[PDB]
Amino acid sequence: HFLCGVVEGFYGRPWVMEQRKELFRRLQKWELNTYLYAPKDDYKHRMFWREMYSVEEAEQLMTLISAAREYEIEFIYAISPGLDITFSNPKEVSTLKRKLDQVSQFGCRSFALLFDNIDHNMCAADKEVFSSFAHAQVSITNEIYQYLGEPETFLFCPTEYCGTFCYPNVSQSPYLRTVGEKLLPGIEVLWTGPKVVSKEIPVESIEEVSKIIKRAPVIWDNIHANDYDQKRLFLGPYKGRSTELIPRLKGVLTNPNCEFEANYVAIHTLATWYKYSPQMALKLALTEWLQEFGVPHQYSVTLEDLQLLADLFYLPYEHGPKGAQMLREFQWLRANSSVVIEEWRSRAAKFEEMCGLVMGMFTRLSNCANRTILYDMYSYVWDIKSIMSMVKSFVQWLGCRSWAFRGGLAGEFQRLLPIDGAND
Amino acid sequence: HFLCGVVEGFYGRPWVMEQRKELFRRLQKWELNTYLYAPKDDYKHRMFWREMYSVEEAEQLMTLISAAREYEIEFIYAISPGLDITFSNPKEVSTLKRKLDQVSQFGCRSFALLFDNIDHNMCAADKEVFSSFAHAQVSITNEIYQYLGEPETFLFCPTEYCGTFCYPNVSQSPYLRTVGEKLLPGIEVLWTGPKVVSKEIPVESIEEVSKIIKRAPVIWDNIHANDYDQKRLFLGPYKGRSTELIPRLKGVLTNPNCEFEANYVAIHTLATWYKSNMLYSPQMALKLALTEWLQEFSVTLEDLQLLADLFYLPYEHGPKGAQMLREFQWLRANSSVVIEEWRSRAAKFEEMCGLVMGMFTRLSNCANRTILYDMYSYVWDIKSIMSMVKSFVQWLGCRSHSSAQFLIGDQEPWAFRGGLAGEFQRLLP
Amino acid sequence: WVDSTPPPG
Amino acid sequence: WVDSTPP
Ligand SMILES: *[C@@H]1O[C@H](CO)[C@@H](O)[C@H](O)[C@H]1NC(C)=O
Ligand SMILES: *[C@@H]1O[C@H](CO)[C@@H](O)[C@H](O)[C@H]1NC(C)=O
Repeated sequence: HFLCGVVEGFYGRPWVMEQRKELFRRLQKWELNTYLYAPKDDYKHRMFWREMYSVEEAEQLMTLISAAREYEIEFIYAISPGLDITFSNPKEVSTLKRKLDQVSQFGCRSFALLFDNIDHNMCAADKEVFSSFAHAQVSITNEIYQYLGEPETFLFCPTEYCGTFCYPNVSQSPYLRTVGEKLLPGIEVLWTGPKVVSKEIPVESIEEVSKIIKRAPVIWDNIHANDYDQKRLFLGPYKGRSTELIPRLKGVLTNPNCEFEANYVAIHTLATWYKYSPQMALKLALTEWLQEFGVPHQYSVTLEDLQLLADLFYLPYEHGPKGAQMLREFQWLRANSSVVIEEWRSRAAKFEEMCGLVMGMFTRLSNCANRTILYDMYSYVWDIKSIMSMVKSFVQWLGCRSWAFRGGLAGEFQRLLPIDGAND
Repeated sequence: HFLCGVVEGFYGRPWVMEQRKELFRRLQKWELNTYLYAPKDDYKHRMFWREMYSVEEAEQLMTLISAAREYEIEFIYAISPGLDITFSNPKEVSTLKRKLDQVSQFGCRSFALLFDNIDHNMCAADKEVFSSFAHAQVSITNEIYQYLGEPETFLFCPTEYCGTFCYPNVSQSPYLRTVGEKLLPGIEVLWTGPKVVSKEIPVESIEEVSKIIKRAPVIWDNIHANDYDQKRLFLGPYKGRSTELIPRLKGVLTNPNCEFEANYVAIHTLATWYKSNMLYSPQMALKLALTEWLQEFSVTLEDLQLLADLFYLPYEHGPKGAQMLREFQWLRANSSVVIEEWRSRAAKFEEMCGLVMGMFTRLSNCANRTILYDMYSYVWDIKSIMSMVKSFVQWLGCRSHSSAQFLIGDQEPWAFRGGLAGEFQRLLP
Repeated sequence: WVDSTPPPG
Repeated sequence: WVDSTPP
């Protein structure tokens, strides 16, 4: 069965129980079917992977896993032991068995071992027992998989998990050769595409990686991930992945924005893709998203607002049409300001009205009854409304006859990189 | 009685009930005495201020008000009706009385009307009735104050709440003049100083405002507020307010960072300043705060000092932060010499960067997950940027043997920071 | 002149 | 490793 759904796979504050149960409802509603639990900074997933859940945590995980079953979402429990595990120490193995057994007792039936974002260099004792980093990973992964009863879903995330991490390249990687040869056939391999955040995942690159791992991979897709840049958020449509990938893949799990409610579009358009025009799927997602934004019921937000908001916070490699238009208009006004024709005045006035629509979108979103939606997006919307307000004032200034610490220390250092804005 | 404590008065995600209870515990423990409830985006405080608390909300608030009384903190309940109230309409005045009576039934005995950050004009109806905005505001405020039996603590936040918002200036404004003359003497007035975020609040600025409002103000201090800039966080000491203001003020209420756990230093140092003069050293108050905060968190004191210096004050970097910037500015201005001075200054700068990275990874591994999550995005952001600056200093040192560009070929998106927002920002001078 | 944000000085 | 970039 093709796995399609969400990995909670990012750095930062993980989602809480209520957000996760809401996720499972949305996944079921849109006919997705999988959740992979892998939050980088949920303590006992990674930094303290050895440590067993407390009684209170066990209760919560069990309730979470029961909610997944109740909504017909497959729950996959991941663990990330690669930072400090001695693979040849049988006590390390037993610890990993016992942690997973504990999660089995919570009702979990599917699992993953993740080895992303760790060093290629094994300790002395492991170098004794294993001929390569990949033999070490593969034999612990095979042993765990057999120990758990060959669960129908078991995932493996390679250290070489995209094209640019593959040494010396994908088709000739000794690491991936061993994975392809030794990893038992019932274990799926995760892959992010040509890069960590893939702009495109071409059919040919999937044909390439599949040949070496000797199976069709499950995509861990970071297209909507935003943990890597405080100022970014991605509300544009799933894009750059052809539907002709589907018969070439074992699944697609999207690792989306850290802010839970910001992920309506990312997950709705993946569902559309699964069930393709990105602009058509964007329009369907925003039309349905609108229904979440009503004002509260009192006893004493438009579609065009959402289109502008998505265009201002679109995709890691493209801005939405309205965002690109405003930026080109501002560039021009600025480049032609020494002039102050009726042209510059006409266009400055039209641009000021565009800035006004940004500020109106913020004001109406602040009237929204679903307060978690406003709070999840708040700092992005406040930021773009503050900048636009400053930009509109600056355009006024350039036309009148007649913030020094913005972004703090980080902002200062960044402005000192002579490369700053290279990609603008 | 001097009011000293915290106002939850920022824009964005409000604190939740257990954070608020913990805050009272902190305020008590450090001998502060006051909490003003005013979160801009708690929808029944402002956006829908006419609305009564529901049964479930009323239980939560009643519980919260009991917790304050249990920790000996005075709970001031604020409301912000100015976006859309018709000041002269009978039904508006009673809706406001009705809202405030409900809260009084929860146990609350102190109240505030806030008129900050609204349009300075009136609808046609209020224009028939009142001669000015100030008259409309003061009339509704006096009437509410009387209606509630003249509570021991009642606050008014003016529309002209700092120097910058006075028209045409502080000493001659007709708005503040009306406030000073007509606002009943038992009503206190909130003031943020010369600016919204005041670098300093000079005694003569406060005398000057005092003569016009005809009373000592309560300071609404925005020194540690961080709702107005996504990337900024303030962990430096309370500073720029002489202890000689204490005799000249009715109180100081600090509006601190949105992220609850980030306010250990903000509130602890305010408490030190207060207790010093019920003089004060900012650097010694900061030392005491960070020492005590360390016990909540492996993370070292020196980790906390560097973290505070990186995320210090609105108009000032701390020592270790200002020093890294100076070196980087030097390394970059003298990179053409690539001589023994540059190389050894480079290797030190790279080691300083390593201390940022070590501070990040030790925080990431600490046991107090609650503090980590509140700080996470600030700490990730500074570690990522310092890692790029470090690799840039390396690249400049490598120019004696390489003519390659700093970025070679296709990049992950985080090589170019800020998205569309950052592109607009870079087009501003 | 709302949202705690005056125009630039 | 502190993010998805080789040190
Ligand atoms: C690498 O980077 C993504 C985006 O920053 C992060 O969320 C993810 O946890 C990391 N691992 C993988 C397999 O992407
Ligand atoms: C404007 O300034 C602060 C800082 O942005 C904001 O938190 C507060 O709500 C506003 N009002 C006052 C009185 O500071």
